[PDB]
Amino acid sequence: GDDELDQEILNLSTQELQTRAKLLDNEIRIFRSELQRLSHENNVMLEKIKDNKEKIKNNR
Amino acid sequence: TGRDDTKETVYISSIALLKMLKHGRAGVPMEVMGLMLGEFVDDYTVNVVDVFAMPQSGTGVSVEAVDDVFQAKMMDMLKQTGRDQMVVGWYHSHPGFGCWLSSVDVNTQKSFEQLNSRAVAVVVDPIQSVKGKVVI
Amino acid sequence: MVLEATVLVIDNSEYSRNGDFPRTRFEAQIDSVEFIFQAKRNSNPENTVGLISGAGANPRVLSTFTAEFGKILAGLHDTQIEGKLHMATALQIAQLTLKHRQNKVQHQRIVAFVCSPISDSRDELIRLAKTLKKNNVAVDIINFGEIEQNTELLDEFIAAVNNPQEETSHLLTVTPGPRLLYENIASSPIILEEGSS
Repeated sequence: GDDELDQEILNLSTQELQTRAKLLDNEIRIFRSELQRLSHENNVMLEKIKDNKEKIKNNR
Repeated sequence: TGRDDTKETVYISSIALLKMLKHGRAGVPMEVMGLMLGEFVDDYTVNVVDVFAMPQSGTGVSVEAVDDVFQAKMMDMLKQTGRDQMVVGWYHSHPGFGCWLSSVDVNTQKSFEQLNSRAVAVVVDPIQSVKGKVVI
Repeated sequence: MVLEATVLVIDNSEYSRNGDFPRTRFEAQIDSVEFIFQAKRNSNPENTVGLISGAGANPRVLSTFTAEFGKILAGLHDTQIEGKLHMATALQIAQLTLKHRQNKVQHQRIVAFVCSPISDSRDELIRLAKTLKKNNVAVDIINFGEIEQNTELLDEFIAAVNNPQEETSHLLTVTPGPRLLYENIASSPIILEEGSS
C-alpha cells in the first residue's frame, strides 16, 4: 500500500482517498470473478488427467 | 416344481451386429468388450437392441476390467436420450481363436448371471467374419 | 423460493457497455450472478441454475441445468456482447430448458435481466406470457432496459402470468442511478418471495 495514507493527503484530497478504496472494491469484485473462474478450470483439468491416466496404467 | 430353463435364441438386431463387428475388429487383436443393452420378453427370445463398447485394457477381459464406473455414466447417457432399458449381458471378442469361454470369462459371466439370470455372453470372432459367413 | 430451478437470461448488448451502472453493466452482472447462485444454494442445495444468453442473432444455451457454480461462471467467459437479446424467442428456448431438471420437484422460474428497450410486439409477447403459466413457468423481470425512456409492455406481461400458482411473477424495476446493480438485486426479495395458490 504505497497510497491511501499520509503520503497521499498531499497529492489529492482526503475524500479522494475515501472513495478510491471503494473503486478498488469494484475492481476486486471483478478479480474475484476471474480467480474463481480459474478455480473451476483447474478442478476440471486435474480430473481430466485422472480420466486419461487410468487407462494408461492399465496398459502399462 | 422348480424353475425349468429352456431354449432361447439370441436375436441380434442389425444395429447391434455392426457395432460389435466395428468395435471388435478395430481393437483386435487386443480384446474388445462392451455391454449389450436390450430387453428380454417371451421365454425363447433374447432381443439385443443395441451394444456399446466399454474401454479397452491391455489386461484384456477381467472381472475388474469390466468397469462399473464407466457403465454408470454410459447408462445415464442413454437415460437422457430415452434409450435405456435393461443391460442383458456382455459380449467380448476373442481375437482369431474360436468361440469358447475362457476360464477367466466364466467368472466374468458368473457375475452378470447374479444380476440377471437371463444374461448371455456373446463371443465374437472378427478376423473370421471376412468370409461369406460371420462367426458369432 | 425453495425447491426451484432458475434459468437466468442475461441480456447481451452494447447497452451494457454503458457505464451508468458499474463500471460497465456487464461487469456488474458478473458479480450479480455469483451472488444469486449462493443465495438459492444456501436456501436449499437441491436447487440448480441454468444460464442462457441473448448473444447472437438468436438466443443460446451457455449452460444447461447444473449444480456447478463454476459452469455458470465459465459460460459468461464464453459469451460475447455484440449480440442483441430478442425476448420472444428467449422465453420459448427457456421453456424447453425448464423441462429438463435435476429432479422434477424443482419448480420452474425464469429470471431475466433487461438492459435494452425491447422492440418485439406487445400482442406477440402476450401470447407467450400466457403460455408460461400453462407450463407452470412464472417469470421475474428485473427491468433496467425499458426505463431508459420506453413504455411498459411489461405491465401486461406480469398480470397475464399471475394466477393461482405457487410460482409467482414479479416486476422489479432497479434504480438506474449509481447504487450498484448487484447490491440492489441481491437485497431485493428473491428468497423471501411468496406464492399465489
